Parts: sequence; C-alpha cells; structure tokens
Amino acid sequence: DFEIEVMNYSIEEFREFKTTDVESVLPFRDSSTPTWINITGIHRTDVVQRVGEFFGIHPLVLEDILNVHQRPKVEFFENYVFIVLKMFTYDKNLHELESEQVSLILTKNCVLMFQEKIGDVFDPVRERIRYNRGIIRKKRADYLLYSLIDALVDDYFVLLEKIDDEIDVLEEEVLERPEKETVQRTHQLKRNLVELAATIWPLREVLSSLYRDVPPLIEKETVPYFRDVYDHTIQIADTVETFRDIVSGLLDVYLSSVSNKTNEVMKVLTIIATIFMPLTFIAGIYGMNFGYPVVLAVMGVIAVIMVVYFKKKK
Amino acid sequence: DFEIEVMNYSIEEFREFKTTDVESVLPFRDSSTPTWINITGIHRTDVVQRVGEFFGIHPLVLEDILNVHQRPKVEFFENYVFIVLKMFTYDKNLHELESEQVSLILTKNCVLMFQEKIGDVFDPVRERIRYNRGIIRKKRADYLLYSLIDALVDDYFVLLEKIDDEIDVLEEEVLERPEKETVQRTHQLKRNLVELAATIWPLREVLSSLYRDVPPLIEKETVPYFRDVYDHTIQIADTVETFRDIVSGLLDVYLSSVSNKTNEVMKVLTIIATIFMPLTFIAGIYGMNFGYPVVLAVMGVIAVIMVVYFKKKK
Amino acid sequence: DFEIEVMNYSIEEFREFKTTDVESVLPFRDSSTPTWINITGIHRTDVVQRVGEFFGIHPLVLEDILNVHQRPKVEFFENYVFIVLKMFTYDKNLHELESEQVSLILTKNCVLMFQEKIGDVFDPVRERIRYNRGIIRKKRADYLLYSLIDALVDDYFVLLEKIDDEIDVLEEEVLERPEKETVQRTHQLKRNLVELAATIWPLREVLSSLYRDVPPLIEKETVPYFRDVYDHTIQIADTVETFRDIVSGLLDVYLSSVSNKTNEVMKVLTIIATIFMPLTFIAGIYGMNFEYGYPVVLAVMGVIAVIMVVYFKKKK
Amino acid sequence: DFEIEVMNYSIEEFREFKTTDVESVLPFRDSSTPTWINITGIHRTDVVQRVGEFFGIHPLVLEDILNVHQRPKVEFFENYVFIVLKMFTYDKNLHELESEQVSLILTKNCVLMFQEKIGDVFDPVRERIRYNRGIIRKKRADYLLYSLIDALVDDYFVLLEKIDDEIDVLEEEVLERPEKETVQRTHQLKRNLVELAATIWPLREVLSSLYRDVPPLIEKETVPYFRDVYDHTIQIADTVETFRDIVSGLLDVYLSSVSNKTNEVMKVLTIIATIFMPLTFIAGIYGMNFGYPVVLAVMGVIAVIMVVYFKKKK
Amino acid sequence: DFEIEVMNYSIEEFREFKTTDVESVLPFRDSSTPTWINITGIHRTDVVQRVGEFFGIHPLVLEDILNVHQRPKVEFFENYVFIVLKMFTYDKNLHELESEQVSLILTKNCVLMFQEKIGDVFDPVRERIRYNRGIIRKKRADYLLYSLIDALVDDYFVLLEKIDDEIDVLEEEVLERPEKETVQRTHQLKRNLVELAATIWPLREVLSSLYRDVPPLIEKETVPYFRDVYDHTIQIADTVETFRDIVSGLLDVYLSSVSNKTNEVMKVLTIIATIFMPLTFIAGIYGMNFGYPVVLAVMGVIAVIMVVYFKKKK
Ligand SMILES: [Cs+]
Ligand SMILES: [Cs+]
Ligand SMILES: [Cs+]
Ligand SMILES: [Cs+]
Ligand SMILES: [Cs+]
Ligand SMILES: [Cs+]
Ligand SMILES: [Cs+]
Ligand SMILES: [Cs+]
Ligand SMILES: [Cs+]
Ligand code: NA
Repeated sequence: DFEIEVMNYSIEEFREFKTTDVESVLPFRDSSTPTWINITGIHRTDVVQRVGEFFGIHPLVLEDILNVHQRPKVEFFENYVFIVLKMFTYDKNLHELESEQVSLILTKNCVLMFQEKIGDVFDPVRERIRYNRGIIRKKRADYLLYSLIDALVDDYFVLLEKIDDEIDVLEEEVLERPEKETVQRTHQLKRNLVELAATIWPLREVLSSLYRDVPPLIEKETVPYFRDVYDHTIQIADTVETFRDIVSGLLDVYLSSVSNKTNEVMKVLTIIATIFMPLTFIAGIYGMNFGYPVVLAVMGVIAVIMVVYFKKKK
Repeated sequence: DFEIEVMNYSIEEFREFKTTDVESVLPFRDSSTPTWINITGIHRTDVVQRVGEFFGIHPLVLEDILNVHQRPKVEFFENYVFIVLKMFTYDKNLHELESEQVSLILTKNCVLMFQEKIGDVFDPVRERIRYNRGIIRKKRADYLLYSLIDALVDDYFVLLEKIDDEIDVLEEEVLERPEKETVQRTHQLKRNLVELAATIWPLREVLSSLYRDVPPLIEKETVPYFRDVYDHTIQIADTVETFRDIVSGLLDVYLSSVSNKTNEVMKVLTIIATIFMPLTFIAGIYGMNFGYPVVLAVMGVIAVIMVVYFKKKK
Repeated sequence: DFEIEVMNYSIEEFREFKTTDVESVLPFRDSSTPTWINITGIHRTDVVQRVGEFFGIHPLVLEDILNVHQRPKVEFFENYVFIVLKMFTYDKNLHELESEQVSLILTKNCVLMFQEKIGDVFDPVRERIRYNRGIIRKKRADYLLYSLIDALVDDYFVLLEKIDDEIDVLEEEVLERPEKETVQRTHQLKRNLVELAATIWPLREVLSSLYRDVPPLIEKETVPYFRDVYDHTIQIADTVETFRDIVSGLLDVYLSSVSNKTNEVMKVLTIIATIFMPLTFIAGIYGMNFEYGYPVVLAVMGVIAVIMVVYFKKKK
Repeated sequence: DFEIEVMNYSIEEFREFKTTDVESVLPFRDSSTPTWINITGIHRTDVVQRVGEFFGIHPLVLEDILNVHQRPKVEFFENYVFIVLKMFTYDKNLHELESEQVSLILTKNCVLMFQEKIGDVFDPVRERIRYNRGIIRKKRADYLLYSLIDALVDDYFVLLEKIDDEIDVLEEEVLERPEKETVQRTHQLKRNLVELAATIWPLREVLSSLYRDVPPLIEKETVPYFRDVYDHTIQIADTVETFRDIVSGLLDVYLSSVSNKTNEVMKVLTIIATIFMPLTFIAGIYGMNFGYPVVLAVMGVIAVIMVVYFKKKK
Repeated sequence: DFEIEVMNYSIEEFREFKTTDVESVLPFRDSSTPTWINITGIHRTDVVQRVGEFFGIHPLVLEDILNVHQRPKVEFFENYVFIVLKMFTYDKNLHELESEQVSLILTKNCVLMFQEKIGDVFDPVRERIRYNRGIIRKKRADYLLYSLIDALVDDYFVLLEKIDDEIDVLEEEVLERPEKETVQRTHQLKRNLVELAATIWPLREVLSSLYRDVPPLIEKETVPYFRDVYDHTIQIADTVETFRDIVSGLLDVYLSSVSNKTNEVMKVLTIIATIFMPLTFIAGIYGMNFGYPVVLAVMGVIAVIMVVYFKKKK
C-alpha cells in the first residue's frame, strides 16, 4: 500500500490526519510541539529520500531504511538517533513466523517512522495520545519513542506465549503419538526459535545502549522509563534461550520413544516366530512322503515352555 | 485465602497477632521497634494498595507486587528497599513443581511481606522472635530481613536433596527398567531444573546488589551477614548447574540401554530363523509328489554345526 | 596466470592498462592522483618482492603476502596500512568451496592489490572508475579501498543465499528422501560452514579495528563509509552463526526420521509374519501322514486371521 | 570419634602429644614457638565453641566450620586467616568418592585445624617435623600452613592417576566388550568428575586468593611457595577438564559400537532368510495334491546367485 | 642419553662445543658475549642442581625443570625469566603423538635450555649462528630466545598439516567404508586433539605475556618479533579449534551412515518375506491331504502386485 500518518500533540490538545501527499507533512519538522510521523510503505523510494533530504539525515541511513533483512541496532548522530526494529507475526498451525522491519529517527520534536506494510503494534500508543491517557501528553518526543518501543516490546510477550503452547503441544506428540510429520514440526520450531533469538539478542543491546548513553533524550526524566523497557528485554532474551534449550533435547526424546516401540514390535514378531517356527516344522516333516495325539501334546508341551520363558523376559 | 500477621518486638518483649482488618496494623509504620508485617494473599488488591498508599509506596512497585510472573529482583528507593522472590514446592511422584512469588519491602523499622497463598518457610524465624532465640531481638529491621531471606535460601537446599533423590531413582530405570514413563519423568526433570536455574541465577544477582551497595542498612554491622547468604546463593547455583550437567547426559544413557536390548531379541529370532529355515526346507523337498534316518542324520549334523557357529558369537 | 593491472584516475580523467612488465607500474608510486595496482598471480614472488623494495614495505609483510594459509588481519604502519582478505567460490552440486587470498596495502595514493589467480569480485568497482559513476572519482586512494572492500563483503551475501538454498533442499531429503548420499552432503555442508565462519569472525575484526582506530585515512568524510561495510560485516558474522546452529542439529532430525521408517519396515514384516506363520502351520499339520468338514478349517482360519487384523487396529 | 593433637616445634627441639581435653591445648595460643593444634571429630560443638571464643574467632566462622557442605574459601581477618578445604577419597570398585572438610585458621603462632573424622593426608607433614627434614623447622606457622596445604593438593594427583586408569580401562570395554554394566561405569565416571571439578574450580580460587593479597603471612619470603601450590591448582583443573571432554563422548563412542553389531546379526538373518525363504517355497509348491534334479539344480543355481549378490556388500 | 651443547657467539666470531662435564660450561655465566646453553637429557638431576645453584636460580624452578608433566608457563624474577615449553611429535598411521618438555631461563647473556632427550627442532637456529645467516649474529640473547621460541612454533604447523590429512582420510571412511576399527581411530584423534588443545592454549599465554611486559627483553628492537610469534600462536589455536568442532560431529556422522544401512538390509529382508510368505502359505494349503495353473497365475498376479507396491517406496 501507500499512506502517511502524523500525530502532532501537546499537553493541551492534539491533531491527526491521513494523507498520501508527502509535501503536506514536511513543515512539522520545526514543531515546538511533539509529532509522530508514520510512513507506511517504504517501497516508494522517492517519498523516503524526500523526507530524508529535508530533515538532514545521511543517505546511508536512508539506504538502510530501504534494505529490509537487518540486525536491530542503534546509531547516534549529531542531532538524531537511528534505530532498526523488527516486529513479528506468527501464523499458528501453519507453523510459520513473519517479520516486518521498522526504522526510527529521533530529531527535534518528531519521531519518524518507516513501516514496510499496514497493520502494526502501536494501536495502543495511538489511543493514549487521542484520549489523553497516561503521561503521554505531558512529555516530549523522546518519551513518544519510549511509548513506541515499549508497545512493540510487549508484543513479543504474547508471541512468547503462543510458542509456549506449541512446545507443550509437541512434548506430547513426541512421547505418545510418534509420527512422521512430528519430526518436521520439531525442527520447524527449533528453526524459528533461532530466528527469534537472532533478533532479540541485538534488541537488548539496542535498548541497553539507549538507556546507558543519552544525548537529546531528556536524562533524569525519561531514562528510567527506558530502563524499565531494558528490564523487559532481558526477561525475553532469557526466555528464548530457555525454550531453545528445551526444544533441543526434545528430538532425542522422540528418538527414545520411537526406538522403544521398535523393540515392542520386535518381541511380537520374535515370540510368534519363535513358537510357530518349530511347530510348522514337525508338521512339515510328518509330511515326508515315505500316537497321533502324542506329537500334538509334545507340540503343546514345547509350545507352552516357550510361553513361560517369555514371561522371564519380553 | 487472606490474612494479616504482624509480630512486633524489641530487645525486652514482643507481641504478635492476626486480623483481616488492614487499618489495625497501619499504625505500626511509626514503630521505634522492629515489626514484621505479613500480608498473605495478594488478590485483595485494595488492602495491598491502601497500605501501598499509607506507607508511601509508589504504584509501579505496588503493581509489581500484583503481577506474580516476574523476574526475581531488587529495587532501591529513597526511604525504602524493594525485593521480589520466588518460592518452590515440588510434588514428588507427579513430578511437578509450583511457584509462589514472595514480595517484600524494608522501610524505616518495618518489613512488609506479601504472599500469594497461606503456607511458607518463615516459621523458623517466627519462633526465634517467639521464644527469643539467637541475637534477633538485639538487632534491627534489616537483620529481620536478612533473617527472613536467609530462611528462604535454606529452603532451596532440601529442594536440592529431594531432586537429587529423583536423579538416583531415574538413573536406575534408565539403565535397568527400560520403559515409556521413564522417558517422561526424565524430560519432566529437565524442565523443572531449567525453571530452577532460571530463578536462582537472577535470585543470585539480587543478593549481590544488596551486599555491595547497602543504603539504609546499618552498614558495618549486617553487610557480612548478607555476604554469608550471598554465598549460599552461589552454592545452590553450582549444585544446580551440576545436576543440569548430569541429567542432560542421562537420556543418552537409556537410549543406549534399549539399543542394547534390540541386539538381544535379534539373536533370539536370528538363530531360531537360522536353524528351522533350512530344516523345514529339506523336509519340504521330501513332501513332494514324485534310509529315512539318514535324513535326520544330516539334520542333526548341521543342526549342531550351527549351534557351534554361534559359540563364535552371542 | 600472471597479470599486472593499473588504473590511474582523478576527478577529470583516468587511464588504464594491462601489463606483464613490473617496471612499467612502479613510477605510479609518485602519483598525485589515485592509483589501483592489481597484481594477479603471487607465485611470481620476484615481482612481489620488487614492488616491495621499491615502495619501502617491510619484508615481513611482503612474505606474509605469499603465505596463503592465513588469518585475515590488519596491521597499521607509519605510512601504510596492511590488510588481508579472503574471497570465496562455492561450487554448487559438488558442494565444495575454494577461497583465494587477496592482500592490500594503502599508501600515498596507491591501493596495491595482490591476488592469487585471475578471477575476482571487483569488476563492478572497475565499472565505477571507468564509466564515471557514484562518487568514486571525486574521492581518493582510501575511499577506493572501502569501495574495494565493500565489493567483496557484498559477495558474501551471494554465497549466503546459495548456501541458504543448500539447506532448504537438504531438509526434504532428511525427512522424505532418506538415503546414503544425503548424509555425505550434510557433512560437506557443515564442514564448509566451519571453514566459512572461521574466516568471517576475524573479518569482522578487520573492519572493526579500521573504523575505531584510524591512521593515515581520509577519515572525516569516509569513516562513516568504513563503518557502513563494518555494519554489513557483523550482519553476516551473525547470519553465519544462524546456519551453524540450524545445521548443527540437522543430523539428529534425520536420525528421528530414519528410525521412524525402520519401525514401519518392522510392522509390515510382523503383521505378515504373525498371520501367515500360524495359518501356514494349521495348514501344515493337515499335511501329517497319519490316518484320521474341510471348510471349517478355512473358516476357523478365516476367523482367527481376521482377529489378527482387528488386533492391529489396536496398534500398527 | 574425638581427639586433639598438638605439635609445637622450634629449630632446637619439639614436642607433641594427643588429648581429649580442650583446656590443655589453650595456653599454646601464647606460644612464642609455632604449633599445630589439630582438632579431629568436630561433632563436639561445645569444644569447637570454647576455643572459638578463646582465640578470639568471630562465631560466623565457627558456624561455617561446623557446617560440612561448603565451598573451598578464603577470608582474612585482623588477627587471623581462615580457610575451608575438602579432602577426597575414591573407593575404587564401588565407583563412589567421599569428602571430608578441613577448616583452618592461622593466628599468632598456631595453625588451627578442624576435621570431621580421624584419617587425613597430613601425615607427611608431621614426619618432616618429627625428624627435622627440609626447612620446615626453620620456618613459621604460615609455612606450616602452606605445607599442610601443599600436602592436600598433591593428594589430588594420586587421585588423578586412579581416575586416569578407570578411563584407559573403560575405553577398552566400550570398543571391545559391549555390555549393560559397562554403561553404568561410564556414567559413574561422569558423575565423579563433575563433583570433582566442582570442588577443584573454586579451590583454585582459594589458592589464587592467598597469593595476590597477603596480610599477615611474612610476605616476600612465603609468597613464591604458595604460588607453586597455586600453579599446581591450575594444572589440576585443566587436567580435570580434559577428562570431562574425553568422557562426554564416550557413550557416543559406545553407542556406535553396539548399533554396529546389530548391523551384522541383521545381515546374518537376512541371507539365511533370503536364500531359503524362496527355496522352501519352490519345494513347498511341489507338494501339491491335484526332472527332479532340474529343480535342485535351479535351487543350486538360485542359491548360488544370492551368494554372488552378497559379494557386492556384506 | 646425556649431553651439554653450548654456543658462545659474537657479531665478530663464534665458538660452540659438546661436553658432558658440567664445570666447563659454568664460566660462560660471566660472558660479555651472548650464550646459549642446551642441556639435553634432564634425567641427570645432579647437573640441573649444579648449574641451577651456580647461576643462582631458585629451587622451585629447578624442580619444575624436572617435573616434565607440566602446564607450559612463564614466571618472572629479579635477574631471570622462566619459561616451560613443550614440543610435539606425531606418529602418522599409528595415530599417536608423544611430547617433550623444554624449559628455558633467560638470565644475563645466557639462555639455559633443558631437554629430556636428543632430537629437537632447533637445527635451523644452530644454522643461523654457525654460517652467519640472517641477523641473529648481530643480535643478542633475547633475539636468540625469540629465534628459538619461533622455530618451535613453526613446528606446530607441519604438525597441523599431518592432522588435516588424517581428518580428510578419516571422513572418507565414515561415509563410505563403515566398519569397527574406523570408530576407534576417531576417538584416538579426539584424544590427541584434546592433548594438543590443552598444550597450545597456554603456549599462547606464554607469548602473550612475553610480548606485553619486556624487562631484560630489549624493548623496541625485538618485541616486534615476539609479537610475530605470538600471532602464529593465535592462528594455531584458531586452526586447532577448527578441528575440535569438525571431529566432535564425525562420530554422529558415522552413526547416521550405519543406521541407514540397517534399513537397506531391512528392505531386502522384508520383501523376500513379503512375497515368499503368503506364497509359501498357499503351496502349503494345497499340500493338504483331504485348474492347476490357475493358482500359478494368481500367484503371478499377487506376487507382482506386491512388486508394484514396493516401487511405491524401496
Ligand atoms: Cs546496509
Ligand atoms: Cs512501564
Ligand atoms: Cs537469504
Ligand atoms: Cs533460490
Ligand atoms: Cs554455611
Ligand atoms: Cs550409588
Ligand atoms: Cs596411553
Ligand atoms: Cs614446583
Ligand atoms: Cs502331500
Ligand atoms: Na546430540
């Protein structure tokens, strides 16, 4: 798609609007009062670059925003901070997770945004500016950021739940319903997990640096807030390695239960084999073409001395 | 459930009682002599909060209290220190373990405790006030805290004896009783450990902050005592990471137990097969429609050269 | 094969030529305008040596440039810098990759380049110096070096893509086309990943030092540049480890698949073994040769045959 | 069990004796000449207490003494040094290793020793005193400590050797005598290493600590020696870690053996199965009720051409 | 055996000699001109003590000279430095490696050297003194120490090349020549690796600590070469670790090869049975004693509808 979404606001009031013309939003640069410019759809290179040239942001940053498959990171410029955030979808049952790159610039009184597509995790931060919630009005553009980063960070929690279900609904199938496609899912989880912690790890660094560095973030006013988040991020980081670990032995768990049935199937063939092997034989030999019930008795006799010998095993 | 349970005391005497009226205890904030306030059950949020207000507690600390799914932690504020802890109960046999969150706060001369549910490990501290044991009465709130939390440290230990025991039993089945349920209980263990590891490592970090920082805690007076506790902490970690190291390898032990029983059954079947396969054959060619013991005379001959050839094996 | 190759340029004009005469390039040591000396074929050590002696390069380095089993490293000197890269060629199907050692020294207004064999990645750089593009003409010796280095980095993505395929394919043979030769590949894969990440880890460290360190570098202005490829570098030293971690546990997934299959092979062998062993038997003991309703047998054989069938509806 | 063992000694003469009375060995605190007062059997708290006071040793230490599940640690007070240490014994055969805690306090002119039971590694130390060997007579209680120390650590090498062999031996069984028990002993080994490493790892730090700190221990005189015990402490550790590494994969090594044998019992059956399965058929089909050697020849042709097949595998 | 080989060189001239008398090489302590003394054969504990005291060396050192099972290390003193080093020798084909302890003390104009036996890698160094190659003649005692340390390190490369060959040749066996004794050599490799790894990691720390200290190591003249050897040290470490990683897997790689093969002996088996089981049955059922081709064709029909069915698999 394409769109652009600004949310200027102040302690007293706010205004909001949705345009598709880039020149209607550029004068907010010089707002005294905080703004949030959301640019859905980065695919329009010309929109980005325009915004990118007007604000005074280096080309390589602008090019960064158009490169999609990245680490999450921060970089501190003279008048602006630059951040690179991911934000996941997980379809359940078709066990597959998606990741949309967001990019963010903190200058003057504006929090720039760059979303690949429509549909996003900041529909709570939106409401808090519209209906005068929390301390979101009272404060500045760097708090706005902390609003935006938080809203995203919280999202993971609920993804972290969703998989926590997937694990639980796999260390069952493993040890009770041993099956072909169970193996698939298992690796499918193990993989996705990797992709997760490949993002969350730098994500803690991002927040770890933001907290502990500070330039045009108003210091002893927004930094604990950021720290609160930084705490949130540690938790999760932890919580991935956690699952990672549990999922790893998991495949050997299947293995062990798989083999254990092979065994059972073996015995079955062995005892049925082991008894009707010799009984067919004596039946076969008295087919030699060259007292009747007494052979049947020592058939029965020797048949059941196998039967009480597999009680001593099997 | 729900209760309150104070135990005031000084060098000389002591008092203690119980209620379900928050307003009776509040006055104990202005005690010149120590006080242990035990608000068990934290579902009754108005009580928590009533207090949370009266004593000067900031609402985020108070929310913390309410959320029981937390990183065990410690926050220092101006007139008070704040701590969270976990508390475990392992059901033997079901192989299942449960987590209460214990919240705490030191302030001036008072120890605000917050439990989810009746039932705790603080009895042995209760008695040391009750019958005047040790040097509890001659020392202050911080000490009470130490005490209280040392009383916790000590709990994990039995929990580490109990689990050990579960290791012992499991490392019998694995090698001697190859079975389905054994697989289950093993992983079950793995899981539990993780959760323990997860709790203890941070828990550790807590005592480390306390020890080497100390703000309203009679400094060169208690710090050591916290050191001693800070140590047990460590100990437990070791023990923990020990067991981790052990269990992990366990499954691979059992895996090997069973692939070693497959090899048996294969010899049962193989040799059975291997002697009645050619003997039921050659008395098959004499059941065609086109000396007699000379037949049996070579049927024994080979019958035996087989059982000699598996003495070179088996 | 051997080949010297120089490209001299500045804002206005440029020149280029391919030589097999070493002395027809040395005088570029005293160029006011940038110069990119590419010496393909480091077997002709005498050539290398001469470039050295002339420029005033310390033997150690010189020798290192010949020594092609080496860790990618930066060493900074008085007037020059020294850098050593590796450049990779993955062959697909035969899952087998080869790495060239390229070596670089910036100095005055020269970027000395020593390859091992004709054949590289840099071509698009040569386009940008030839057909006046980007901002490479405007910038000097150093920017170039970045451009050169960037060039290579970029190639690694390419390989990563190709590699990335080599996994997706291989996790359909793992759990659907189980076989011998799948195994082989899996090792080859892992080995190669090993050799690879082995080269990146320091590689990162090369671009890292360069940025936060700096000696004779058109720093202000280009530091950011050195930094932007150093970004890419971490990116890929991560994305490597992603594969290590995935592929590591790959031989276990396969395990789980294979036994599951064997198990099936047992099932069929048994539910046959178990039903036609006895029915062969009772149809065996009626081949006795002593003196003593025939469809009753076929019936009671029908009956007890079917209870076997229905009993493997409680398993199998 | 309970005793006390005094070993006063100077350059000129020495005296020693044994006793079940705590008061006899007190006056020595005031010895101008170094002494070694050994306390065996600290199941007598009452006595451990008594001196605890007398020598002016802070009760926390006295507790840490009487609690025998602890980390090797080092703590330097004003008038004293204090050190906890373990002392391992391997029962060969009953793969199982026991520990006894020895705590130590250097003060004035007396090394204090605290053991759980009679039976220690210190013997050698005594001799050198008894019969004036080395320089130990010429030097003070600090040295006495170092020696008592060096003694014990060295005893770990002895302990290594014993472990080395267990290994040598087990890495035969595995690849030469595949069996149910062999496993057991593997595991056992792996347990005994971990508990070892466990004590060694800290211990190392107990020797690292001493060396780089030095308060009362006549310094550039005794430092170099203590370092030597230290150097050894490191050597020990490394060694331990080598084995862990070796022994981890051992069972993998073992699995690869058993599973490999299965391979052969399968083939075995297969060929006997495969060559007779169709030969008992084709005979079996001529016992129908409705060129005799031509078939046997075919059977001789078609028993021959399975063979040729297996000269391309097996 | 036993030998002493001293070399006393100066920018103008040199002299060298072999003598098994330990009094003739003692004047060289007081040489203005650099000296390199090589003791070969450290079984003679009379000559390490004689030369150990003459130079003034501490015993603890002269004992560690002797202790040839040691972690390579560097220790510094007043008038001399100490360095314990190993040198490896690998038996190809027998897949076995044996070491030797070379100990080294830099003092005045004398590098004392302590070799267990004759046979060593310093033949090239002796070349660069004898014929006046390079710049060792013009340089002093510490350049020698370097030139020495370097030859030894360059040693490990020719070693690493041998091992590479082994891995290569082994990893041909795992995946194509599966067997019993293959799996042994694996383990062999691992051990040796792990012996190698254990030695190298500190040798690194040696040239790490030689390089960033320098007292009677002529500073900005030779510390640019200690660096160079230090570099090759890192390389070797790196390269070595390479292997640990590769090999650790290999074992697993073998097991997948075997456990595939069992399957291909399963298929074989099942199918012959599959077909010659129901067919061996009906022949039986017309071997009962109470339109002929008709069955022969329906045998044809069913025997081959199996055939078909296994082209869907197999
Ligand atoms: Cs980029
Ligand atoms: Cs918050
Ligand atoms: Cs890709
Ligand atoms: Cs592709
Ligand atoms: Cs204790
Ligand atoms: Cs036991
Ligand atoms: Cs050996
Ligand atoms: Cs020593
Ligand atoms: Cs018949
Ligand atoms: Na594994």
